[PDB]
Amino acid sequence: ASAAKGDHGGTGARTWRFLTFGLALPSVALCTLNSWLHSGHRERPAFIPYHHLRIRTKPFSWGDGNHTFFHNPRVNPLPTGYEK
Amino acid sequence: FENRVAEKQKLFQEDNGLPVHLKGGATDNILYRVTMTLCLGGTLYSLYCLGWASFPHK
Amino acid sequence: MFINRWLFSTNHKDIGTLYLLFGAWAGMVGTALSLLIRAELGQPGTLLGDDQIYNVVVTAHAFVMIFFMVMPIMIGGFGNWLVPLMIGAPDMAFPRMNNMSFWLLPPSFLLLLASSMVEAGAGTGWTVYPPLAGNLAHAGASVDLTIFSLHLAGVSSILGAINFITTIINMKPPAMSQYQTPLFVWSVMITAVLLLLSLPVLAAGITMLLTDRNLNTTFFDPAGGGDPILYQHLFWFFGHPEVYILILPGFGMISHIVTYYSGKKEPFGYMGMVWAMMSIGFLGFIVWAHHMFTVGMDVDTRAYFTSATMIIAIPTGVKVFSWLATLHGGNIKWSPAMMWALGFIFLFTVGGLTGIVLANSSLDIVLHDTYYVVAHFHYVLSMGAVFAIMGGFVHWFPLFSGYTLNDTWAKIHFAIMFVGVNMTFFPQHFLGLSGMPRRYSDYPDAYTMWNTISSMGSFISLTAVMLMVFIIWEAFASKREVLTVDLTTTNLEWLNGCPPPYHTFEEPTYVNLK
Amino acid sequence: HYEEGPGKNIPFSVENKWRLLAMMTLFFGSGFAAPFFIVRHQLLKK
Amino acid sequence: ITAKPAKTPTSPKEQAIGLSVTFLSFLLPAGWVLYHLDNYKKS
Amino acid sequence: IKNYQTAPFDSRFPNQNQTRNCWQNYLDFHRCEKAMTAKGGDVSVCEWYRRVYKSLCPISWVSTWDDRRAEGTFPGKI
Amino acid sequence: MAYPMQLGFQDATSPIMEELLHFHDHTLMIVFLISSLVLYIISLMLTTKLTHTSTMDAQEVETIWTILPAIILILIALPSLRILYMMDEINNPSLTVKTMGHQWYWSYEYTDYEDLSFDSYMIPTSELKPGELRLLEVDNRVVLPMEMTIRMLVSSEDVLHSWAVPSLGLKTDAIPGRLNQTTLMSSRPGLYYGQCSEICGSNHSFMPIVLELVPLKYFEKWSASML
Amino acid sequence: SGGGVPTDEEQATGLEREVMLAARKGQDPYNILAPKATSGTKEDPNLVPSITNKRIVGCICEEDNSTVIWFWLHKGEAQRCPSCGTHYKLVPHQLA
Amino acid sequence: HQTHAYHMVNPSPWPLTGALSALLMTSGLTMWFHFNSMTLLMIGLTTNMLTMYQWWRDVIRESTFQGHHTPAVQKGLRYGMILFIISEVLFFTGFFWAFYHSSLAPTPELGGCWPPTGIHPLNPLEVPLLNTSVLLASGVSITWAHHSLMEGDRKHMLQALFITITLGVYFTLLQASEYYEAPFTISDGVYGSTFFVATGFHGLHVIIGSTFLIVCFFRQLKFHFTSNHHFGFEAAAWYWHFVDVVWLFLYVSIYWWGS
Ligand SMILES: CCCCCCCCCCCCCCCCCC(=O)OCC(COC(=O)CCCCCCCCCCCCCCCCC)OC(=O)CCCCCCCCCCCCCCCCC
Ligand code: HEA
Ligand code: HEA
Ligand SMILES: CCCCC/C=C\C/C=C\C/C=C\C/C=C\CCCC(=O)O[C@H](COC(=O)CCCCCCCCCCCCCCCCC)COP(=O)(O)OCCN
Ligand SMILES: CCCCC/C=C\C/C=C\C/C=C\C/C=C\CCCC(=O)O[C@H](COC(=O)CCCCCCCCCCCCCCCCC)COP(=O)(O)OCCN
Ligand SMILES: CCCCCC/C=C\CCCCCCCCCC(=O)O[C@H](COC(=O)CCCCCCCCCCCCCCC)COP(=O)(O)OC[C@@H](O)CO
Ligand SMILES: CCCCCC/C=C\CCCCCCCCCC(=O)O[C@H](COC(=O)CCCCCCCCCCCCCCC)COP(=O)(O)OC[C@@H](O)CO
Ligand SMILES: CCCCCC/C=C\CCCCCCCCCC(=O)O[C@H](COC(=O)CCCCCCCCCCCCCCC)COP(=O)(O)OC[C@@H](O)CO
Ligand SMILES: CCCCCCCCCCO[C@@H]1O[C@H](CO)[C@@H](O[C@H]2O[C@H](CO)[C@@H](O)[C@H](O)[C@H]2O)[C@H](O)[C@H]1O
Ligand SMILES: CCCCCCCCCCO[C@@H]1O[C@H](CO)[C@@H](O[C@H]2O[C@H](CO)[C@@H](O)[C@H](O)[C@H]2O)[C@H](O)[C@H]1O
Ligand SMILES: C[C@H](CCC(=O)O)[C@H]1CC[C@H]2[C@@H]3[C@H](O)C[C@@H]4C[C@H](O)CC[C@]4(C)[C@H]3C[C@H](O)[C@]12C
Ligand SMILES: C[C@H](CCC(=O)O)[C@H]1CC[C@H]2[C@@H]3[C@H](O)C[C@@H]4C[C@H](O)CC[C@]4(C)[C@H]3C[C@H](O)[C@]12C
Ligand SMILES: C[C@H](CCC(=O)O)[C@H]1CC[C@H]2[C@@H]3[C@H](O)C[C@@H]4C[C@H](O)CC[C@]4(C)[C@H]3C[C@H](O)[C@]12C
Ligand SMILES: C[C@H](CCC(=O)O)[C@H]1CC[C@H]2[C@@H]3[C@H](O)C[C@@H]4C[C@H](O)CC[C@]4(C)[C@H]3C[C@H](O)[C@]12C
Ligand code: CUA
Ligand SMILES: [Cu+2]
Ligand SMILES: [Mg+2]
Ligand code: NA
Ligand SMILES: [O-]
Ligand SMILES: [O]
Ligand SMILES: [Zn+2]
Repeated sequence: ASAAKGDHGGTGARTWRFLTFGLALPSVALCTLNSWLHSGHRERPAFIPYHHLRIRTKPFSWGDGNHTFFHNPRVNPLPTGYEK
Repeated sequence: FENRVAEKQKLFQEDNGLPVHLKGGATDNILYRVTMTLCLGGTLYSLYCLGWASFPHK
Repeated sequence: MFINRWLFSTNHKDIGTLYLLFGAWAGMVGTALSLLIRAELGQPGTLLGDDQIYNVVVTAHAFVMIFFMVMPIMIGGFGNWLVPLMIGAPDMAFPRMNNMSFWLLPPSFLLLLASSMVEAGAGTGWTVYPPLAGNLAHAGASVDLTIFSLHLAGVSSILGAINFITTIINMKPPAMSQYQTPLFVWSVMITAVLLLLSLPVLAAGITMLLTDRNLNTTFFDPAGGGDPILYQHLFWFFGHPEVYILILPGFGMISHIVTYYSGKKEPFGYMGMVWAMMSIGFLGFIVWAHHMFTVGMDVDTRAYFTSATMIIAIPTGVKVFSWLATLHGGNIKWSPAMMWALGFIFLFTVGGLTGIVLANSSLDIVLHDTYYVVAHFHYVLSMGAVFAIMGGFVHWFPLFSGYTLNDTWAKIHFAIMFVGVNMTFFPQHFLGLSGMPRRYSDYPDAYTMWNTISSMGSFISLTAVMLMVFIIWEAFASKREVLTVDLTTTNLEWLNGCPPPYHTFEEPTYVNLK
Repeated sequence: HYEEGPGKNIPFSVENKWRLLAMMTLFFGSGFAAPFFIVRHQLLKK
Repeated sequence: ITAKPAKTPTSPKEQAIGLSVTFLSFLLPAGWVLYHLDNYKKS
Repeated sequence: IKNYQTAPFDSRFPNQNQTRNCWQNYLDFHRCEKAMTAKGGDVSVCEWYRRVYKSLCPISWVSTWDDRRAEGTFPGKI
Repeated sequence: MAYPMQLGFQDATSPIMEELLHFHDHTLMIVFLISSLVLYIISLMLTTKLTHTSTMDAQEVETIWTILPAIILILIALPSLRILYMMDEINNPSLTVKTMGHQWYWSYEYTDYEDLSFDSYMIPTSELKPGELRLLEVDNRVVLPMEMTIRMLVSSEDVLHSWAVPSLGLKTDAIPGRLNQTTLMSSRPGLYYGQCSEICGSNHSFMPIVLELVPLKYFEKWSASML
Repeated sequence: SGGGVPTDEEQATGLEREVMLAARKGQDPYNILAPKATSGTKEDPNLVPSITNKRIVGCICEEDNSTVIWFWLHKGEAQRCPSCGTHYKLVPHQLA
Repeated sequence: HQTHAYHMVNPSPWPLTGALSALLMTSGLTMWFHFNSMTLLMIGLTTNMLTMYQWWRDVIRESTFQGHHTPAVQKGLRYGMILFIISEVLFFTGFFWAFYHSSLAPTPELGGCWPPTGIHPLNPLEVPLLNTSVLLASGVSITWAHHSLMEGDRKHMLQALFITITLGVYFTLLQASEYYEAPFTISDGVYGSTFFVATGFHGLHVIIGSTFLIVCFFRQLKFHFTSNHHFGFEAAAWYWHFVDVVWLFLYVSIYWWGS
């Protein structure tokens, strides 16, 4: 395609700055609006002790060896189910 | 800020027979001797650790 | 001076020299591991103990011979020494990065040696297949040390590959086209391209193996929905290109040696030889699953990989016939190097023909994971790669050293090695059809005779390795300085004398555009 | 400037052939011996 | 290829010495380890 | 509809990998046995699936899939 | 089994292994043709004082030695692929047996009617009875009916193994979490030996396979005797 | 538009500057370009600049030849390619 | 004296200290993973950074200050960098292969479905879509940065480059955030494995690219770049587009399709 816009008169610095401020950052703004407006603590999923999840063939070499590195207690159960 | 690039050209083109990694003065020499010391020290330490792991412990 | 010259090098000849010294030493380590293999199998019963310590030795044998002997000598050694001298370049594009390629290898070797010291070592095979290579069947640091050794060597060869490609493309005389570079340079540029595309897939694979062993990933663990077969794809996607990598620089050296000792000004069918090497490079990326004909793939896949594997014979064949056509009408000098090159031409052909037998998925059922496969690959490696290395080494030793070898001694060495490698590997075809498996410390009584002859062959090869160390000593001890070299009008690398000065082509060559 | 010519472009001296024999011996010898010592070491733990 | 005569020629006797030392540097250590294999296993 | 010797050729599973053939017939059984209890009916309509799964599936797999159904950790949709 | 000083394949026990023998003969004939032609042409090039060191023109003979090889590869590919698709053919088997690799022994499951299963371990050398073969004998053989199409399914419960019987032209890898099928058809009764064909740890060399092929009647009573 | 970004003209130094200046005067002291051939006869030889007494010449005798003929050209009388006989004469020096 | 345009590099100790720092990092991970200890890893990481710092320092000394980067040298660096990017493409390909292998043929042990039973995938129209717009936007702003430099415009170059870096940092914080909020882990079987290793390598690449643009920023402040000679910035720009394109393939393959 050709997008739908218009230009191609000259691809110089003014044109790319126009796209930065006129299209690129406004897209970031919309997607930031849509995002922080659809998420507010998602109802935490029920713990079934499935064997193909919470895999522990070897303790992690940090902490108590049983916690992943970005462990979030609100949403990540240990193999024995959720903590506090 | 100001364009001091010409000052540095003069300094780094001085014909003093120093290699490029030493040509910016006393600091270059400090940073070099620290790098080379941590490397040689860390290597002796790793060979010692390797020696320690080659034997079992009960 | 020593430190500045030898630890801090930015000189392609000195780095080349470091590679040859490292390769030679690694070669001693690999020879000793190969005698331990044949000591164990030289009579019925158990010499060392279980298949674990045996397969530690068998695994180390392959890693040392492939990554620490053949690749450093052929690419790092001959490649750094000769490529700039053949294209009139003052050094490599990235001479400081080129030094790091070299210095990554001794650490890489230290880690692999450390892997056999700690625990029970890595008795995995050089394929390092899970789950045997996983954190239950190989608990502890041995396999992890092996993965890290392979990382450092892969980085070494990737950096080397970027250097060689950039040098051969960017640093020729302006008037010189790619179609005016000698075949050794073509051979190294195509090897470098295969390394660049193949090694990062290995790196991905063995990284996924590291995470399965240490971060509780299940890429290869069916418990987590993984598949051990995925590891085989990634490994062989690298693994088959790796064997073409191991032979291409040898094809290049053979083209040079056969041309020189025929007194020809150039090899027969130059553009056909470039065509064949590019075709071998390309076809070698689309055949990997011929290493996987017993894992349970669809018959239509098995038919594709059989057919595609076989087409490689056509371009390889063009190279063999072109070498013979270069001999045609030659003023043949029966030099030590020429003997190495002719042995290569015949023995690589036999190993390639047994490769074509194995290309057949139907037949590979019965020959897979037997000594038939071991015989195939020792024909193309012990008597292909290694023959090219010996031929190149005695040819160009005077260029590197300034000194000559004793030709009579060099011929005695070739004769001993020729008997030894054939007595070692020829009988192994029989062991394989008769169904003796790979990676066995001991065998049923029926297999005794061929294992005894094979093992005896390996002791003759040892005598040759020992005689070579003496032959090198004799040359440096006698100090016969080179005076005069033939055919310098078509062999630029000789044109700055023996040895060439530290800086060659400070003033570039002159070549007219016409 | 670095030294040029036969016996000068190598990190080892070739000035004396018996000192050279001694170096080459330790060099190639240490390499060939290593696997035998590694195997001995594995037998003396297990 | 042509060359000057040896600057420091190597006599037959000197080659015999050098070939002997070369061989013994390969065989003696291996032989020691291999000879004492059973003393190691009995452990 | 019997005289069962062993699981016949199934054109859905024509290749050397037969993992999915064991798996499909095991779901297919326990799905049928469930629907024939939930609609009060004849459980022996499901009998063929049981014969084929018992023929093809390793014991240890069947053991494990059964314990997991009991335990409520069985990942297949029944 | 293999016998002393054997050069070629174990005698065929199935139609497939027979068909492989004939294909190998075909292929090896060509391998001898090519390896001998190259050896002759080498000695040809090296046995004359006559010289011709000036340029030689390539694109005429370059044609010959591209096209001939191509025809030769079709002469190998055709038979190769016929056999390949014949080894996968729609079978209609009478029996399904499962083998499961383990460190370091095979277990076997006959579960068509009853839950028959047993472990199969190598006889140690010290426990061999006179005339029994070192490293090849198992305590519990795999009894199977002769002259019947059997479905063998191969998996493992730990690391990779490979289930091989050369005489019957069989090798199928044992992969945990996977069920690999092969088909087994003995033309004759007897004992037929195989060995673990994938590196699997300490005792990879010491976990062999023995088939006992007997008539259906004897197979039936053995099965019953084994529950 | 502001400025503030130096040019090569202003800020290029060492060999980069040398190559750049020399280029504007249509000259090639650092052999970046393929020299153009003469008739290569005794009276119109190929002129081969060198900063010393000798320089390696590569002669591509016929276009699309894959093999370059290599030889040392010395200060003195014109020399010929051993293969096609075209003439080359070493002219001097200066360059830098 | 030389009459070629190529750079004969001063003997340098950095190749050796890089090689040795590689030994210390790989030994160090072994000591961490097995003998619960980080000392060796800490030293190797330190010697690695000191080496990268002094090596690339000298390259700037050689180029900006000593004028060794003739057009010939510059052609070589272009090739070197394209070749390095190509090698990184093949690295990521292993991770795409692993993902497609697992997802197109879900094993019984997962429940014979993708996503696996028990896995609650992220919504691709939430933060994944915002991540996509942040990186695509940063490709527009770095293009503006490039054209500003070529036209000699110092202020707009720095402004565009600053926006580019801010968007790189934003993407990193959003992804850290997603990592923490996520209801699956790296240990949640092959779904977790493919997810965190593919995206985690990419994330590491975003950080390397951001660092490179920041180095470019400080160099621009100090007037290193001419309107015609700025290969450091070209390489940073090519690397950044690579990081962008790899995210698109991750977004389409893992976030959208494999959910
Ligand atoms: C040339 C190589 C290097 C030279 C250096 C010396 C060493 C190299 C050896 C080199 C001497 C070659 C001798 C040929 C082997 C003859 C066996 C055979 O008929 O093979 C038949 C089959 C199957 O056998 C059968 O099913 C039926 C056999 C019938 C057996 C019944 C009686 C047994 C007779 C006793 C034999 C005792 C064993 C003696 C066998 C010798 C033991 C060492 O075996 C096989 O497939 C094995 C084939 C292996 C494939 C490798 C390719 C070889 C081609 C290149 C060689 C150059 C030839 C060029 C043209 C010819 C010119 C050479
Ligand atoms: C340098 C090393 C090298 C080279 C060059 C080759 C070359 C070839 N190899 Fe080999 N191979 C290995 C090293 C090598 N190999 C290794 C190490 C393994 C084992 C991996 C492991 O450890 O498991 C192996 C394994 C291996 C297998 C797997 C077997 C198994 O594990 O069951 C197969 C199957 O196709 C194979 C095929 C081939 C083919 C078709 C060629 C072709 O390239 C050969 C082509 C050459 C010729 C054909 C001769 C010259 C041609 C002519 C004279 C023309 C006329 C010929 C005809 C018309 C036929 N190889
Ligand atoms: C290039 C690679 C290479 C080379 C050269 C060799 C050489 C030898 N190999 Fe090896 N081998 C492998 C790669 C190699 N091998 C691989 C990949 C496997 C499979 C591993 C596995 O199953 O996991 C294997 C497997 C293997 C087995 C099977 C193990 C088993 O299944 O149990 C055996 C048994 O005999 C064996 C023996 C030998 C012998 C006797 C030599 C002898 O020929 C050795 C003689 C010595 C030399 C050829 C070295 C001489 C050259 C130098 C010393 C360089 C000097 C250079 C200068 C001075 C510049 N090898
Ligand atoms: C499921 C669907 C499946 C469908 C599959 C079908 C097809 C796939 C899609 C595409 C591929 C199709 C064919 C490719 C084949 C060949 C194309 C040949 C084009 C070409 O080669 O043309 C060249 C390059 O064109 C160029 O980049 C382009 C130059 C463009 C100039 C004119 C553009 C005017 C358009 C409007 C301008 C829009 C403004 C853009 C800026 C805003 C952004 C939104 C010409 O270069 P040149 O003369 O040096 O110009 C220099 C002047 N500055
Ligand atoms: C913003 C994103 C970027 C983060 C960067 C900052 C810090 C993290 C540290 C390391 C990341 C670097 C490299 C990537 C390697 C592995 C993938 C890790 C990706 C990751 O960070 O994934 C996390 C896992 O980290 C874990 O456990 C593992 C923790 C890390 C352990 C270190 C791993 C080191 C080994 C890697 C091998 C290196 C070999 C490379 C080869 C080089 C080329 C040859 C996910 O968190 P979780 O709690 O499981 O699930 C979230 C739960 N809500
Ligand atoms: C824990 C797991 C193990 C990790 C092992 C890590 C290995 C080594 C760590 C130490 C490496 C860091 C030190 C910096 C390396 C600098 C490379 C470089 O920047 O080399 C440059 C050229 O390559 C170019 O352009 C483009 C090439 C850029 C190469 C990038 C260098 C980093 C190496 C990483 C390689 C990863 C490969 C990815 C696939 C696995 C410069 O060439 P020089 O010869 O220097 O001089 C040339 C002069 O003319 C310049 O004035
Ligand atoms: C790249 C540009 C050119 C286009 C490439 C096209 C070729 C291949 C990719 C597309 C192929 C997908 C086709 C899928 C259709 C079938 C789905 C499937 O399921 O295939 C699966 C494999 O797919 C998989 O991972 C496939 C994984 C990919 C492996 C191939 C690796 C190639 C990498 C090199 C490319 C480098 C270039 C970089 C591009 C930017 C598994 O096989 P099955 O046999 O089903 O397993 C179950 C059996 O029991 C059934 O008997
Ligand atoms: C926990 C966190 C761990 C993270 C560790 C890693 C961290 C940071 C690495 C960041 C990368 C920074 C690289 C900066 C290089 C600066 C030197 C430079 O840019 O040098 C330039 C040349 O480029 C050149 O060599 C080319 C230089 C190419 C370098 C690009 C390589 C990137 C390497 C990444 C490797 C890792 C890959 C991932 C593997 C896991 C100099 O030429 P010009 O600019 O034209 O200037 C000259 C003008 O002034 C003349 O008037
Ligand atoms: C190719 C490049 C490869 C780069 C590899 C980078 C090396 C990996 C970085 C590891 O970073 C460390 O991880 C530790 C994890 O062990 C953290 O502390 C840990 O240690 C404490 C106890 O051990 C725990 O309580 C903490 O929660 C836990 O985060 C520690 O802060 C952090 O700096
Ligand atoms: C594959 C590589 C192997 C190649 C074959 C090596 C051939 C052997 C030659 C060197 O071996 C020596 O042999 C002696 C045995 O004759 C050993 O001495 C041992 O044997 C003697 C008694 O027989 C004692 O006197 C010694 O003290 C005792 O240590 C000695 O240690 C060993 O070095
Ligand atoms: C030039 C040489 C490098 C030697 C080498 O690479 O092997 C120098 C550079 C810095 C030196 C080191 C540091 O300057 C000082 C350290 C303290 C003592 O002076 C000796 C050890 C010590 C650790 C030094 C050893 C050696 O003399 C080094 C490493
Ligand atoms: C082996 C590989 C799958 C890797 C994996 O399972 O992860 C698959 C993916 C795509 C496959 C190919 C494509 O499906 C296209 C071809 C289909 C033909 O039926 C077989 C050859 C054929 C060329 C295939 C061979 C092989 O099975 C490929 C290459
Ligand atoms: C045309 C091209 C290069 C010519 C040149 O510019 O020198 C040549 C080089 C090698 C040639 C090929 C090789 O000689 C191999 C093949 C030989 C057959 O006779 C024709 C097809 C064949 C595949 C050739 C086609 C074509 O003539 C090639 C590809
Ligand atoms: C200091 C410099 C002016 C040129 C000069 O140094 O001589 C100006 C020009 C562009 C400026 C930057 C860019 O405008 C981007 C940023 C703009 C925001 O207002 C925050 C400061 C911000 C990060 C600026 C910092 C600083 O004032 C810069 C770098
Ligand atoms: Cu089981 Cu080998
Ligand atoms: Cu292959
Ligand atoms: Mg196998
Ligand atoms: Na034995
Ligand atoms: O291969
Ligand atoms: O191969
Ligand atoms: Zn000429």
